[PDB]
Amino acid sequence: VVKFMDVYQRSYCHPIETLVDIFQEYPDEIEYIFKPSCVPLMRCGGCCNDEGLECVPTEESNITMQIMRIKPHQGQHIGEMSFLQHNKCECRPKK
Amino acid sequence: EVVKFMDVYQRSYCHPIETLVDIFQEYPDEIEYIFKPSCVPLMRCGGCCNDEGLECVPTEESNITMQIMRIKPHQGQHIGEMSFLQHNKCECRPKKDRHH
Amino acid sequence: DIQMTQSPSSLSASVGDRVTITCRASQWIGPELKWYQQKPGKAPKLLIYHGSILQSGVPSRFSGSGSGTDFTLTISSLQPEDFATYYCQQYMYYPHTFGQGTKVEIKR
Amino acid sequence: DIQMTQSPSSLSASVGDRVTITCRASQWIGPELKWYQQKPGKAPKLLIYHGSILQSGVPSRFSGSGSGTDFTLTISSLQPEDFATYYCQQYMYYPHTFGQGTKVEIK
Repeated sequence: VVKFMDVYQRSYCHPIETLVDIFQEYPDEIEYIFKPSCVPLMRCGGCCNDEGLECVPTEESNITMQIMRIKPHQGQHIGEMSFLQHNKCECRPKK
Repeated sequence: EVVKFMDVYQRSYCHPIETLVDIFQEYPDEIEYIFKPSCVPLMRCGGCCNDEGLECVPTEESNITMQIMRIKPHQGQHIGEMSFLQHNKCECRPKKDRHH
Repeated sequence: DIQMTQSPSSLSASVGDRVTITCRASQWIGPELKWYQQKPGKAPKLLIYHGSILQSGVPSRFSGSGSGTDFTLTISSLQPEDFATYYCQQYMYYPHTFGQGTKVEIKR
Repeated sequence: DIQMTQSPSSLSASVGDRVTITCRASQWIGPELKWYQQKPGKAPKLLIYHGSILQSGVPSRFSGSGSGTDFTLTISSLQPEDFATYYCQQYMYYPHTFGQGTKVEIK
């Protein structure tokens, strides 16, 4: 059994490795298929346990990954793509 | 530096990953209590199979027990044991949808 | 009941000084701690909740830090209207419990 | 280009026997490997893709395994119709290279 305290601490608003579809982060380019189709990024996750608060990023940075870009039939190539990640997260009020 | 292609693939390829799941989703029937924490950390199937016809799904499941504070607002609370579903193994299985 | 040990009981300070009040919880309460300002003949005024988040309309010279068992209220630069008694309150478990308060007095 | 090395080159087996065929890739190709059955003067039939997933309508006695560099195709109980040549193909990198093939023969 996991103690309530550790449950709370572990699920409290923080940066957590999250698997994000590339088409979300780049919905303008439908020409290419991406591979892999999803990447692992640190993003804000968790609960604040207050109805009027919400978990939000307060420090950001860019990370760069090699992704295969696939033109359906013509060909493919591995280039660099940059993605947003979250370095620090905070419970802040909604409005 | 720059995450090499092979590593991006392997780390994103389908597997069980710690995921933050809202309790009200896992128990949408319960009406009187409010839960603290409102969300829990559970190993769950996540990531991409890299094939439109395949999807990632659990092949091995289990249960884990956690202490969750159950609050009747303005009245009181108790710390109650609650069990949640986990995913131990994930595999890329073909979808049920008709082939496109 | 969760016991809140506030300290110190009483301070003397001059306008402009930096003031540091502490509050200890007998048991873990996460970040769920509020700080109140209390002046004669008024109801207590909420300054800070969730440990560190300022209430709307509260000067930025008030800050709060800590999580779990040990907490701190800081006033970066004391102003005349800041002389008062300050209290902590945990709201993790019912019943919500208070510190005994810190009385912030003018130096003579 | 990825080099696919398939073994054995040929093999003789009896009906009912279990048959095992291997492919090695020269570098990591993930799970993205197909297995084809090719009979003389016909179209190659896709048996398995993504390393271990049966194409629809392929009997269950066919199975696949592996990820990375080392893969295996197993036929649990051999049938007269299964005597053919079997090819592995990788589809991680273009061009999609093949293995030399393995001929499964009657005793």
